[PDB]
Amino acid sequence: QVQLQQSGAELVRPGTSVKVSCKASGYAFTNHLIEWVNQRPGQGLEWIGVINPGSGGTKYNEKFKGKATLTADKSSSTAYMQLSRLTSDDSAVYFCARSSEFITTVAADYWGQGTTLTVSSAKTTPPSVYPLAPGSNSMVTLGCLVKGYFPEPVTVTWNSGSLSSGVHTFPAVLQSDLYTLSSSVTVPSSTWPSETVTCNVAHPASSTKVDKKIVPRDCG
Amino acid sequence: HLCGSHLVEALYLVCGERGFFYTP
Amino acid sequence: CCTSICSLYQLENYCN
Amino acid sequence: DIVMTQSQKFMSTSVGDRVSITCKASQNVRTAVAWYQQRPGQSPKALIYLASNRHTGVPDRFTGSGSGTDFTLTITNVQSEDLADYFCLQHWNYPLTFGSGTKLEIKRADAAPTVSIFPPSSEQLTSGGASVVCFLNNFYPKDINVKWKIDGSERQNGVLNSWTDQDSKDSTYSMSSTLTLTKDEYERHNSYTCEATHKTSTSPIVKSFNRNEC
Repeated sequence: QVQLQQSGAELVRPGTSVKVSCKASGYAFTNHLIEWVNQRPGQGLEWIGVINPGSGGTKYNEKFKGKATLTADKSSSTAYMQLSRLTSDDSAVYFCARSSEFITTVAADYWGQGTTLTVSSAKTTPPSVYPLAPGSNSMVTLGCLVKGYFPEPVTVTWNSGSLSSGVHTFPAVLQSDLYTLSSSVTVPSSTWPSETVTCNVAHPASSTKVDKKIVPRDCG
Repeated sequence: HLCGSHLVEALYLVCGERGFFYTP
Repeated sequence: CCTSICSLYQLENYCN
Repeated sequence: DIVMTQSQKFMSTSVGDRVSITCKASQNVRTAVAWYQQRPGQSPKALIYLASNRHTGVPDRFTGSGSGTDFTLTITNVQSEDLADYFCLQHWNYPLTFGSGTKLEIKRADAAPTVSIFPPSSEQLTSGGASVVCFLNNFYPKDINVKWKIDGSERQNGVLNSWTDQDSKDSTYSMSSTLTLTKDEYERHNSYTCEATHKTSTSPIVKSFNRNEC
């Protein structure tokens, strides 16, 4: 069946080096060219380079010459990509993909699952969780601000899962090497403050689990 | 296959109806 | 074009 | 380097209609162009090879055409599982280059944003910082302007925006806008205003609070 299984995610500091694996199965490995492609958060795709695994020949995107080094181990049927001089601009998802034999008449017909690379000098930091209350016949919006944590991800649920429906958890943004996000929730007017809304924030990397009950803040 | 069958197929794709010659 | 990576463009130099 | 231009970064459609995604090469690339599909959270998957050939297993509603510079991927009778990103690529000469992508989205009736402003919490104020948050929720189409005013002056410094993709369930968009200040700058001002301008109305939606009333 054509199948490419990539190595696990990588979270390292700038200036270091990393080596990502891509194990092929289900075809004659030696002569099919293997491409490498990256995807930065929210962006499109950029081609890095290609390797002829049997011959060992390579061709590089000029932007990646001397940053990327592509190799192949015919024994294990594994392709390798090494990235040096890592900066935070290199944080991205890296894909290997199979193309046709010897030369690319068909490009990237099977893709590996991708490898996430995160390049950061920051250290594991738990999030500060702040309530977003609006004060007090339709529908009221509450929020949970999840600020200054590293690394991704956090998960926000509302009322230990009880609320699910009117939930927006926004994408995080990187401000000064730390991540921030907010999660909105809309519950019936006769549910709040009448009853109880609590946000549950979990940040596994710091071993954190916090609940913030939303209390009114009648401004005016 | 070896190299030449794949090379000759690529030549056929690239050179369209203007043909090509090939001697190994 | 078999040990080294060629490009379909580089092959145009063999047509008619 | 060849540039592959997908002139349309977003395309709305209804299930069962016909869509045509263009891709123009910067120079002649013969028929060495490929089309890929990428669903959210997934690897790309190959669709069309050598400009017009379907890969094995890909449904027949997908059709690739073109030669020279103007290439096209036409989907007849678009289905819901077709909502995704589509990238062209050229492999005529190195480096291989991708188009910058077309996101295919479901069309729906216009919806104005529900705008909510929230003062920074006293929890955060005791840490020397003050984040003012504004939600702009459940609107359609995606385009929206957000403007903050502190004591009537347009404030652009300290504002970080965040957008969701189209909602799996009701097809709308959402947006948070967050003004992050030091406590001292925050307590230096009184009136904080979040202003949204969306096509559903000539008037901005205006939400505000006065700090001396919290």
